[PDB]
Amino acid sequence: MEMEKEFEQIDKSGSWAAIYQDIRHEASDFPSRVAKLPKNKNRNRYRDVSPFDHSRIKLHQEDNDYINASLIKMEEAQRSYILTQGPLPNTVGHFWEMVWEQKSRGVVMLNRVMEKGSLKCAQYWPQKEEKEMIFEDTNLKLTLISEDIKSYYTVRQLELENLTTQETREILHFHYTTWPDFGVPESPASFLNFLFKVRESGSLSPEHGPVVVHCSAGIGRSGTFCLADTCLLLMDKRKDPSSVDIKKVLLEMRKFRMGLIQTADQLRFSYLAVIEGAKFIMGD
Ligand SMILES: O=C1NC[C@H]2CCN(C(=O)c3ccccc3)CC[C@H]12
Repeated sequence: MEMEKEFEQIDKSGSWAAIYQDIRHEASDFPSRVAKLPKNKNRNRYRDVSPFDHSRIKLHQEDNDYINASLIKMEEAQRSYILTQGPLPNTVGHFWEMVWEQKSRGVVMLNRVMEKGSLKCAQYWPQKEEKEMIFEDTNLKLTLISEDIKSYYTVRQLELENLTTQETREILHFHYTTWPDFGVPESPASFLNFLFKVRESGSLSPEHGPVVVHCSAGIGRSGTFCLADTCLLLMDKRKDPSSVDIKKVLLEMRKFRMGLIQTADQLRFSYLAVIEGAKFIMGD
């Protein structure tokens, strides 16, 4: 069923809450035993948001390999994503270790450091060229190279150095700065413009490790970004773009990380983004 008609039918009936609860009921439940070990309590931002054991990213160290991060592998779309929480004061070194080890070219940030008057993630990148950051626990150095500030997002060029080998890499930081403190954006136009900027950079392409995507918990805004990207890629690849079922793609992605899309309003916004984005994909 053409999702644009499915959309008007749900809107006219006001059943968004009912559709959303159906997804919550059918979603996968896999063990997260490593996340719940007592040694890992200060590595989790939220007690109710944990990576499944089968899909968690492992750090390459013998001490403790744990980070709150999941590999989402989309087989038909041929895209992979790492979804993670906003870094904590004691996990900023782990965060950059993961980016290094997974060979990522792009970090996508969908939150502000402070929202609703509270801290939603650590200040984990340098704000001035001449004041670099050193992560002594993981042996990494991070330098700000350049910053491009736009009305709805900022792009930063960063240099990550493995101090152990003196190898250096250029990491692109894509920061969406205008998601409102409450609710979802009224129009998906600026979110789709942002998605297209990340794509145009190479950060989502198979020649690089998976993009790292985060918000505060790494399930709500982060879920909206990967769901919209994968649905638009499937509409490009298939003979019948009308066969793409956003609810079935979301349930496939929930096999790899719990809780993706946190509200009925985030679910409606995801439909709007895919419907408006398709009017490019189909030749405009
Ligand atoms: O695998 C990688 N992950 C982070 C990357 C760090 C910096 N690199 C580049 O900016 C680059 C140059 C030419 C062609 C394509 C990419 C090289 C590839 C590295």
